[PDB]
Amino acid sequence: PKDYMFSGLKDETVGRLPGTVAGQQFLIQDCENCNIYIFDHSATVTIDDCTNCIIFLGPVKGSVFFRNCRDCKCTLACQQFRVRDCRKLEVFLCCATQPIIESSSNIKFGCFQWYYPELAFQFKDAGLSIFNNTWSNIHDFTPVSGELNWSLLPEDAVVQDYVPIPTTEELKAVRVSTEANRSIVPISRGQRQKSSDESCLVVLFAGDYTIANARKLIDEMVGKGFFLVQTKEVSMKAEDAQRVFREKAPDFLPLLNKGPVIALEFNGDGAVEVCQLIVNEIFNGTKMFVSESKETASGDVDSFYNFADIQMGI
Amino acid sequence: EVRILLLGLDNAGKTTLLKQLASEDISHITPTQGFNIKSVQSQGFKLNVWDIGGQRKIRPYWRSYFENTDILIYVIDSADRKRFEETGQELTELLEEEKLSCVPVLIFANKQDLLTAAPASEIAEGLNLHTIRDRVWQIQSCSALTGEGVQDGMNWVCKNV
Ligand SMILES: Nc1nc2c(ncn2[C@@H]2O[C@H](COP(=O)(O)OP(=O)(O)O)[C@@H](O)[C@H]2O)c(=O)[nH]1
Ligand code: ALF
Ligand SMILES: [Mg+2]
Repeated sequence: PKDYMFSGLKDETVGRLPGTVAGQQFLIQDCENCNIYIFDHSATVTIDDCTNCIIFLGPVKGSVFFRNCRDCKCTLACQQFRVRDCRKLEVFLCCATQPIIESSSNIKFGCFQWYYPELAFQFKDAGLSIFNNTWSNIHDFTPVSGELNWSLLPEDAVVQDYVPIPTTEELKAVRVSTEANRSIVPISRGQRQKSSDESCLVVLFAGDYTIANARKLIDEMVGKGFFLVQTKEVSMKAEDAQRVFREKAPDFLPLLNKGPVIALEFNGDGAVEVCQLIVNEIFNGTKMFVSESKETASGDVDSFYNFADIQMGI
Repeated sequence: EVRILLLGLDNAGKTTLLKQLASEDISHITPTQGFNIKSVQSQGFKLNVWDIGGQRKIRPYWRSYFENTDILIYVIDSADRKRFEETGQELTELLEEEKLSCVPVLIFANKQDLLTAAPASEIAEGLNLHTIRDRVWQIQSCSALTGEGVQDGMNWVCKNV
């Protein structure tokens, strides 16, 4: 009846183990100097009047809403991210939609970076795709001319320095890794400045080994010095395949009704050729789209996001 | 033919409700920056629904939509008790507005699927809805996510067109 809230706690470290929330709403209010770790999926979370807290939130099916919070450091995944009347928040975010802030200042964003064995199924239970993550494209309802109320955390920022893993006996059962190559959510650059104007689109089609294929390709591309810009998971209709893949579409049509496709955008000089070479070796026998050249790649990416934004949009 | 204005605080579930009405995908909804419009068929009527962003910052824009409104639908997040005072103030101010005189109001007590969700009867008492005497009104419990209760509210709407 509401051991689904943390309220009025001070100088404490508290949490919820997998299975103990199970998609219920969770509430956090009037906590100061607290470490809060909810290692389960939830319906929605509101955080009210919290100060100097460290918060991990497992996958949230609906919105996460921070109100009247200051100096909080957070790692969370959600459908919507909302901020009002907050100052000096630092969040490692996975958001299915466009994060918003309002009447807030010094709000910093990084990509979600976290793993534990239960986490993948929690994402599934919350209905959240690990590939639909727009964490860096913030909308500010109250901007101030010639200044910015939000920014992106340093790329070299160390997660343990912001949201350390718990050390209490009560929370030890949850075996956490903050390593980038174990993260359930792949680390995407989103809106970060790029060096290179070379992009590459990869489209993988639904199936039992597709998630693993995507992670392997990311690892290999990152291992060669390339960057994952963004990913997408969206259903493709025949017309969408024809739009993006052009003459290469007939090869992919039988695969569209399998389920949603998974798109990867890579960035860096040589990205297209290298991606082709990796795919040519390690995915022979598995159909997937890869941009033909750097001259057509940006078009591929833009056409993909074009239809994807329309279908996912209101 | 019927102009419906969809209002309520930010995060109440207005757009989720908008998509539920349109019989469209409910699982992926972005916060609304400006407004959305959709036309829906119900009981022989064509309902033009204006779904407006509800952030405190953009509530002054609400008045730009009042003219020719046939029905007001006001959405409350029943599981956000922290903001019951805020939503009460906004509703009270809305019903004082000259351009919305006599306009029937359906209050949707949304997110009833959630644990801390206050029942409609509790919300009606706390917001003193019985004192609304200048118009017809109804409170309807719902979950925009599942769709349950939504049709029941819309039946009242079509009755009071
Ligand atoms: N559990 C639950 N969540 C809901 C319901 N209606 C809306 N939501 C969620 O609440 C959040 C805000 O909804 P949204 O439609 O964007 O609110 P709006 O600003 O009023 O348009 C979203 O994450 C929705 O998925 C409901 O009935 N139940
Ligand atoms: F996302 Al809103 F009112 F907060 F549409
Ligand atoms: Mg909306």
